[PDB]
Amino acid sequence: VNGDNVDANYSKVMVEPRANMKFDFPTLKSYDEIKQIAPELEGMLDLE
Amino acid sequence: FDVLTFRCESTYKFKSANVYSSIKTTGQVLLELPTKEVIQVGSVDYEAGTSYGNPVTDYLSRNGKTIEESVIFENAIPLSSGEEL
Repeated sequence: VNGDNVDANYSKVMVEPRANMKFDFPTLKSYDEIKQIAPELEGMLDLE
Repeated sequence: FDVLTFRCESTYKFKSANVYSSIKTTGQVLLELPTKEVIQVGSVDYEAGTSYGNPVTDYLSRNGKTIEESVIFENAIPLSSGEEL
């Protein structure tokens, strides 16, 4: 009845997934939350 | 019911090249009766709109061909071929 042209639109076309290769440097947390991970250890080690 | 031999009749209305604006089918119903002693039968009914085919006729055909008293012979031979035809 409805033909082969209308019933084809009933099905959806999916997304063909592909890779998303990033380099992803370690995720830097915010300073406010990283001052919570460690207590007041600020300015106390020699960075050199 | 195990089989049909409908003698049907339909009515098409085109709105474009192939699609039908409407379908009308009334036909008749057929099947075998008791001891090869057949009597009267009944009919059918159908309407449609903006259709690409007739369900009734396509169904009857799809299950099989009609009462076909014509099976084609295997190979061809001439009948009166030549210049005397």
